[PDB]
Amino acid sequence: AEQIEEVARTVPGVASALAFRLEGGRYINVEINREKAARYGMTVADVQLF
Amino acid sequence: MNAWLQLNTASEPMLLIPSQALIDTGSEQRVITVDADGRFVPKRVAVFQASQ
Repeated sequence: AEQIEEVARTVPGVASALAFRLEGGRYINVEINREKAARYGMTVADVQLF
Repeated sequence: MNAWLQLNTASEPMLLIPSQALIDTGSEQRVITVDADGRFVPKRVAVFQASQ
């Protein structure tokens, strides 16, 4: 779409993308370390409960 | 019997702003400044640590 918008404003008619309308969500990612968790005996699922 | 110990620790002297002030998008750290005239101008900062 990004690269199509580039070839969109180069042909009779106005244009606009969409990849930007569909953004802005904010996140806090808990990325479990399997090796770290394993040490304490916890499995991916166990950590996820908290 | 149980006992709860709350700890307070002094840190390195740093620039201090409220947490509601810091906007974090996981790539840029910004805060909206209120310029002299009243002109809201965003500025990029570098976070250290936070609490309280």
